[PDB]
Amino acid sequence: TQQPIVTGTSVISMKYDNGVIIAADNLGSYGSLLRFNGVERLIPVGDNTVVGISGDISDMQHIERLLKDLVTENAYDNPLADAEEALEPSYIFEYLATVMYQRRSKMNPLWNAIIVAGVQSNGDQFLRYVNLLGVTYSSPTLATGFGAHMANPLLRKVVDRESDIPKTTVQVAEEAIVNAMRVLYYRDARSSRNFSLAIIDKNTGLTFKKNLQVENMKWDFAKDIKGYGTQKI
Amino acid sequence: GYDRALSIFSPDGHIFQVEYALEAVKRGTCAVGVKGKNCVVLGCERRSTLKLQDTRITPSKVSKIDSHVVLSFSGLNADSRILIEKARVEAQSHRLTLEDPVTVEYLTRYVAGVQQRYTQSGGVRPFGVSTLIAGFDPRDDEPKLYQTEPSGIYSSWSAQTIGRNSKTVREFLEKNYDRKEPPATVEECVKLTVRSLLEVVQTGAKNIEITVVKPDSDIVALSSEEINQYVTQIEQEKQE
Amino acid sequence: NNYDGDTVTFSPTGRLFQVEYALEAIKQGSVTVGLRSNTHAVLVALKRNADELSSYQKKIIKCDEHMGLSLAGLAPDARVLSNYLRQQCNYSSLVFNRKLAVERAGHLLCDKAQKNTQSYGGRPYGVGLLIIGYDKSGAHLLEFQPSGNVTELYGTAIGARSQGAKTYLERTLDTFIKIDGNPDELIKAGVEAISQSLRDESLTVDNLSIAIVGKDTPFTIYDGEAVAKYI
Amino acid sequence: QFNPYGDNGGTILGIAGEDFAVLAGDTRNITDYSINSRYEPKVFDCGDNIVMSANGFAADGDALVKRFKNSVKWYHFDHNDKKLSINSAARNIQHLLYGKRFFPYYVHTIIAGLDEDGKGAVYSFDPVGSYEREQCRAGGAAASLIMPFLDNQVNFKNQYEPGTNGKVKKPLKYLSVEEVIKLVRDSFTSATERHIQVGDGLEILIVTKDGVRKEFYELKRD
Amino acid sequence: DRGVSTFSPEGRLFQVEYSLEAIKLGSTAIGIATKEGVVLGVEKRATSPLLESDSIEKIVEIDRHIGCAMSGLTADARSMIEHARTAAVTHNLYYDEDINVESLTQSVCDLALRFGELMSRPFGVALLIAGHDADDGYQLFHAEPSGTFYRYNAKAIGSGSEGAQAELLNEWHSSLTLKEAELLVLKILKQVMEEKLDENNAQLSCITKQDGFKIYDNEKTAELIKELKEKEAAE
Amino acid sequence: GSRRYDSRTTIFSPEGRLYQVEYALESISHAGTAIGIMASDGIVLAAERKVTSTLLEQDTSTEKLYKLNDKIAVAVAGLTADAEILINTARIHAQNYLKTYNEDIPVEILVRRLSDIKQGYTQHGGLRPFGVSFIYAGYDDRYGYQLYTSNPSGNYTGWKAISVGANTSAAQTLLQMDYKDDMKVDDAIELALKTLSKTTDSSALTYDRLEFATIRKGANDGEVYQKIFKPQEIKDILVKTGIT
Amino acid sequence: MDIILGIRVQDSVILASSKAVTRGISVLKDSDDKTRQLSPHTLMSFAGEAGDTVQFAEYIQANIQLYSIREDYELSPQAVSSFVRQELAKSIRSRRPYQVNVLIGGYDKKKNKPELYQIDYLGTKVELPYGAHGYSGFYTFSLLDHHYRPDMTTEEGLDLLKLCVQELEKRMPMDFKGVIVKIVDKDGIRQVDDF
Amino acid sequence: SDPSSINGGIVVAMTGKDCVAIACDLRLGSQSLGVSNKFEKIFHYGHVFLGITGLATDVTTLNEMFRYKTNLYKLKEERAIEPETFTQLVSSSLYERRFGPYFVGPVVAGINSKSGKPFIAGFDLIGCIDEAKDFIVSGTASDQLFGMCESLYEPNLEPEDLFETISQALLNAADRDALSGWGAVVYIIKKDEVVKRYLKMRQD
Amino acid sequence: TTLAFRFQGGIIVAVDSRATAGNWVASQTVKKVIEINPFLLGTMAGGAADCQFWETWLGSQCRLHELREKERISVAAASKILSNLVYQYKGAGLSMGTMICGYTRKEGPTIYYVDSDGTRLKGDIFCVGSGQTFAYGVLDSNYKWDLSVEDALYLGKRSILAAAHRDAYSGGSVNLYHVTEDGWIYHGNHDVGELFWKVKEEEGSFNNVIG
Ligand SMILES: [Mg+2]
Repeated sequence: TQQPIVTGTSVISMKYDNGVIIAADNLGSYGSLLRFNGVERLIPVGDNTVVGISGDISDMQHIERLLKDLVTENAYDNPLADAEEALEPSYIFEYLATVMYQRRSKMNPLWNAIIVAGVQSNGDQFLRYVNLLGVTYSSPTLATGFGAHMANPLLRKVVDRESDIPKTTVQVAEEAIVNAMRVLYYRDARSSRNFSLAIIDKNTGLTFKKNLQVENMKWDFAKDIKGYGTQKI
Repeated sequence: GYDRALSIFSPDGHIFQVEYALEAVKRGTCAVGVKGKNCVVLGCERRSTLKLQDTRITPSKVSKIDSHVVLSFSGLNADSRILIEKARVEAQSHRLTLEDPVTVEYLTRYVAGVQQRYTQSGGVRPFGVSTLIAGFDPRDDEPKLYQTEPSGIYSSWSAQTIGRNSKTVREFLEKNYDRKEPPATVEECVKLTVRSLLEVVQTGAKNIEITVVKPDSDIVALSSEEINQYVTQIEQEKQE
Repeated sequence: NNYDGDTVTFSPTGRLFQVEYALEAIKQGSVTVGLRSNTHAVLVALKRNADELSSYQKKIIKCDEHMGLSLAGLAPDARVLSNYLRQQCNYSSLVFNRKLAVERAGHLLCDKAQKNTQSYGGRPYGVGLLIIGYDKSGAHLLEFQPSGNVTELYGTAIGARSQGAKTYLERTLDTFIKIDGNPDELIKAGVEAISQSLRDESLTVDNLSIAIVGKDTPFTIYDGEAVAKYI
Repeated sequence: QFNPYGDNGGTILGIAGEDFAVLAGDTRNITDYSINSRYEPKVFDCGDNIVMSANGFAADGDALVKRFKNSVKWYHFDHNDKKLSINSAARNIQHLLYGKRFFPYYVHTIIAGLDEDGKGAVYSFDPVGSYEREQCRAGGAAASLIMPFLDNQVNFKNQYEPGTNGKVKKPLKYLSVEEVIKLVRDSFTSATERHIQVGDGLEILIVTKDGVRKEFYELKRD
Repeated sequence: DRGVSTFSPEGRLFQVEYSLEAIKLGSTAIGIATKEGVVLGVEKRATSPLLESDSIEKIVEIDRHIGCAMSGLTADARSMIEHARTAAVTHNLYYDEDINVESLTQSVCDLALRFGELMSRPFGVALLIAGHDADDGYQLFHAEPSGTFYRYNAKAIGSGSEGAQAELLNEWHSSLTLKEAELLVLKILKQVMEEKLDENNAQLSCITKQDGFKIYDNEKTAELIKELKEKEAAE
Repeated sequence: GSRRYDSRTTIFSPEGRLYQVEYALESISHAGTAIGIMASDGIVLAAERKVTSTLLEQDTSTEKLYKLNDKIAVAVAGLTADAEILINTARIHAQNYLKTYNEDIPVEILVRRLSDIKQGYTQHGGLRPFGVSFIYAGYDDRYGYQLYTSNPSGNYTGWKAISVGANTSAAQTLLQMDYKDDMKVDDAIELALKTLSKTTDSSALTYDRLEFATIRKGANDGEVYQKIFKPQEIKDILVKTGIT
Repeated sequence: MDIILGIRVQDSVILASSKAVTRGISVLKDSDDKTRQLSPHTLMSFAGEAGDTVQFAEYIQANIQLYSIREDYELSPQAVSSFVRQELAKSIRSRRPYQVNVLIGGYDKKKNKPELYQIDYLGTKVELPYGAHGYSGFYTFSLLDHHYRPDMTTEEGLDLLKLCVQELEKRMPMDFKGVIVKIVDKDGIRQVDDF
Repeated sequence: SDPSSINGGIVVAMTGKDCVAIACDLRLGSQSLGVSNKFEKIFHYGHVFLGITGLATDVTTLNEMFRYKTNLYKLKEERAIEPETFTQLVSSSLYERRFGPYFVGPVVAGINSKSGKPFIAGFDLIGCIDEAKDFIVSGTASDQLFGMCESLYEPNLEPEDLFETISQALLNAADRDALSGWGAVVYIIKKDEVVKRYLKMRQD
Repeated sequence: TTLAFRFQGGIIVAVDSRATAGNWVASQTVKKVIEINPFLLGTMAGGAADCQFWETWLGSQCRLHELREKERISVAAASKILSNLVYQYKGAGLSMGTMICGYTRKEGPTIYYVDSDGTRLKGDIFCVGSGQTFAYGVLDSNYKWDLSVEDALYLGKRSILAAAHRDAYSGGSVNLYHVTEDGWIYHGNHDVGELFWKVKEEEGSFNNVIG
């Protein structure tokens, strides 16, 4: 049993026709909404998987090491480590899922919500969620914390069902993710303007974008808002 | 802990440590068990090379395991104490869980199981002890007499002997004990037990111990004078 | 001589005699054959009976849906090592949702066998194994020896008079390696191979034991009337 | 303080026919007032013609189904590929559940298949492994909405023969697979209307001597 | 001395081979499997006439559907029987069914090689495990201290085994009735036994699907001994 | 491995004897003689010190006679160091019994437990047995005055008079000859010394080569006194019996 | 498990123990014997937490019966009470302590004197002419303080007990369904058939 | 549920001229209920006297424990333990149970057989030593005993006088405590004689 | 509601079939009698899993006794195996109310009450569960030792019906058993729905309900 001290906010993701997108802001937050910036919450594992982590930063850095440790271990006595016997998103997820559930069952959890985004060897898009309780689920759109409340509704307008994934392009999916990140910046007190976005495409491979900023924000209308009801000036 | 396998097989398929344990029994003072119609008697030899003994306090050769079961033995005296203690503990443990005293067969099967365990456990030698276990099952009038030996085999006997010159006293019992008609009374059974020991003992003075067990926890040890009367009677009848 | 008392003692020429004696138990064992193409991997085993009233000792053990072995030597030791493989195949599935690679299976058997050749009190394993499997890199055949030496092969044989079958496979190599998408023909080549290790006795219905794994074929064992086709 | 349990909602339904059995579940996974997934199956083919669902805390449910599937695998290895009878599977699951009596799996379990006479069987368990064979059982969030309907429409409870002055009961009889699937579909659409945690999709696994067939049907997504 | 788990130059375990010599010294035990049931018979071999023969338990019940006959250092069998009974009852508790005869045998044989430097030496006793199950029907197994077991249509173990096994080779066919098998066990026991066969120094048992495992009364065995003598005199 | 260097201290000979027990008894036979004599009104313990030196501090020395509690003493024959291990165990067992039952430990119970510890070293553990034989002199309210002996085998027996260590064969013949049942403590003192005086390997038996102790009811009304004799008190009793 | 009384008279010890066993709102049994014979001349009555009482009593019974066989000797009431106290004194600093109170009545054949010991669940031993556990002593101690004499006969002791039971049946809220009475003297342990 | 005041009772120890005195009440109760009026709280191991107040099970247990330890001391050392040394042994034995303590207030009294110096000491439940020239007090009426002792006591009292002072200190303290009284015992300890007197006091 | 009573003709055992989770009726078809062996019965009250698991386990322990001792276990020994087991678990939160009923030649007909506090009681009459008081009311009022087998069976059935009616956490059906020297005999499952109205009409009882 523990209490999270420094935490990361929402991780958002969705599937498109040829792969998956995942994004997360670069902020750590203290007790009374105190801010800290300069935290990367997207962990690339190989060139086919990205692991987005929210919750306790200390537990996130432990999981970061476990994944780095996993890649090293997979290479050991493996001639096909960079080919047929390379780590898959499904393998990396199941490992993390196993750890999260046995940690909760020892009443010493890793205080995190994790989304594993990747493309399998056969080109199938992989997107699955696991959290501190070891609860797991998959969906065309996945988000943690505030993202579940605000990002999912927006992303589900693009991909509401499985049959919508082939009709969704990377251009459309990226726009949807980038828009959703701005909405989280508007409305989440623990969010930041700076965020990272990763695209895993079966044709074009893994594209990792850092030091992205929320742009085209609407604030102009604020000047016209005076008092809380009756104030005219 | 000390792990060494002391009891192991030999090329000829024998376990020498178990067989050498039987030699220790053969060296032990003679013990005889004779079961009658409504009683069992346990006769035991005491070597007469020990004078200035305090018979009051000296460990007796026949041990009560419960109020209705007795154990005699031939072999290492020190080893016998460990089997008697374990048996006495198991007797009270059976009463506590089954709410009934042990059967003679059960108490035997337990002691035999302990003896067996010491023949294939690391770091231990077998018990240098064979036991005669006699008594009456609860609410039963059928006399019971069992024998155990270092290997861990046990079996039921109409009459049986163990220890030094046991082959001589077994010879006697084999022709003097009738299966179809066992000793009807206590006197008859005690007499046949004393007679069988007098083939081996030397003198019938403070060299013979007799213990009579009857149904419903009725166990009594005979004194010198009581045993001496049987010796006097047998010797007078012999001279014919 | 003086250096064969235990597995913790080297000989003056640098030999481990207790291991070499364990290796001897395999030569006394009944013959088993292993061979593979690019699509399928086959185990053929000659089962041994105590007498005509007795059953024929089962030589082939399934480890997962995609992997199993045949044994030659101490059967109980095969049970211990096959049970260990079953657990390692199982651990790979439960934890990583990943079918254990045949190569890793080899590495794990090697490292388990080795510990029993360096520790006082323990003894070497007295059995040789032929592991076949189909994983992400296609068909595989392994040869395990209780020294710990594991080897990946196109084909091989272990047990009494195994040299006959091993010579045949060495000659046939170029033929049977290209038997792709034809199970029956690859088994026929395995049955003709084990036939080179027979003396007086021939292959009967309750004598022969065959197992196969491949692209769209789970590890299945054929015994009794199911192997009558290949006699 | 850390709370090791959660509620992932959902509801499941098992019905036993003469020569068949069905195990149905909604495909919605929730936490509090959020939808995690609109399609997350929780009814699984476990092999040997046994279908299983552990509804409640999804982590405990996944763990138990994983362990039972493994129990079936090791039953084959240890007993010469012998088929695990539904009654044997049920007793095995009691031990899996009671194993964690003092840290329970927070789920309600239902298995369906055929008994050794080829007749439809449904077994239902509590979290700590008390079990019972039943013609009919609903489990999870909307169990309270579905179960009385099944008492009425499957076991014909509180139905009497018209004109017999409520003296002669409506006679019990086996329902066809077609008639059972109708009751399942209506049971779930009814539960979808009145229970916020039930909806999105309905997945039915039908078990006959021929094997395990699947049917999917859309439910309201509100 | 030398290690307990040592291999010989021939590739056998010394202690296992030596235990097989102990089993040859044991009293004879015979098992015959038929489509009507499995018969188990033993030589009691009392060391003295005062020993009450009925107290010699060399045929033992494991469950209702599985019997057991032993030969060798019979004391060693007590813990093997305890394990078999526990395995049979435990499996019934876990799976609500009878446990397969093969699976029970495999469980007993898993003790065999759990010795070294676990217990100090191998078991000095062989078991004939006879039973019935729904899958493979009436079965007879021979469980050695090597950890190996064979299924047998018929099998003899103990002092007279090599002589008895040669006799079972000729006499056994697939169409044997239960009555025929009983007489055949008694016939072959009387051939290899030192003392003359009667109802006191020999014991019969069987396992049938209907009545399960039953140890025959001395009165019942006596009639089969009397029936055996008459039929051999008849031709 | 280590199997090569294991003496196997707990195995049977082909004749069914325990090697290490037999060899331990051989060790004890070379130790200074200890005699126990039990009278109607007390017990005598007499022991011979092993070839004393003139510069050995005699008065503040304890080799042979040790106190277990207020009612039980032991005479030692064998390795002193081995005896002290067992004596400290016996002293604790006695206090454990007193703590549990609020009664002084009956003599036999203390003897049986100490004998059971020795037994263990012969059946398991792979250690050498204790090279020690004890004469237990004690009093309890059940059996009154009691003499026992234990040896490395863990076997114990009761005695009216007994010797352990050197020349027991000779010592036991002399005791068997002069001992009677209606004997007093003063008479038993004279017997113990006369027996040592004849069995001793020394030229003449002197105070400086002896340890002596009595367990009497010499204190007022139904209570037992343990008297471990001083050098001067041995010198006096040696002149009074007319040995010097 | 409520009422256990004990009176030590001239030549005997009398134990009286309530017959009622109450679980929840129901009286399950009205003939319950809350005593175990430890040895032929030593009796122990008990009261406290359900299960613990019988489990503790039988455990003590087994240990004393074991001592009796091993030594072929009856342990004195003082010795048995000291053993029982030490077992409870261990219990109180256990993971789950025995919540049992006991009276030990015995006749010491060596001293030819009756002895009554009161031990609570903490292992608080005391020797008394008369004793009780729980709320029983609230009424009986004042009555015994008045009427008790050291030189009383067994009949006198039974009459003084009737006076205690009558007071309890009048002023106690629970129906304890009467008492089983047992006398411990030189001849051993007998039960008063009618009370 | 305060272990130190379930059973109740008091001990007081005082020094005089070439003598010490230790005294205790005889009450054992179960809170309000008086159970025994014969529960002595003063034990002696040779010439060293120990009084123990507090939880009665622990009073009995510690008596049995110190009897055990002093019996083994005497056998090994070949002499009776002295007060100064016994004090250290009580302190050692209590602090061994630091986080699971005996709920007791022990008091040591006696004369050193070598120096002839009167010695008293008190302890808390975890074995802290209070060594005092004048007097030591323990139990449920400790406050009352502190008041009586601090006013009544003077140094170098003769045995006959010291008896009166300690007796009056105990009796008047016990009469102002509900869980103390029911009789009292006073030990007067000289170099080579010890007199034990039972006091007549109110039985309420 | 479960009961068992001793009479001239042996033992009568009667139980209901209802399971509840709070106010939710979980089942009406629970088997609250464990068969164990042909001369031994166990009743279940409290936690369904606790009772079902451990009384099934008791049946295994009783089978092992009979294989080892070549004798059927006594009701005393069988009851003490279960009471000793629960005592090990005491304070862990096991919830069990139980009656071990059987005949053996040496004991005769015997009933033992065993609960998760560790209580083990021998007695002639016992009622266990939430509805025990309702059952006791009917049983104690009409109980005679010299009841006929037919009358005893009816009284057991009637006493459960009484509790099924008044107790919210009792109902479904009545399961009836008769235990003799020959063994236990099942006397059928009686749905309270049909039974109630039959009993009302024939007995002229249950005047409190609409009639
Ligand atoms: Mg007062």
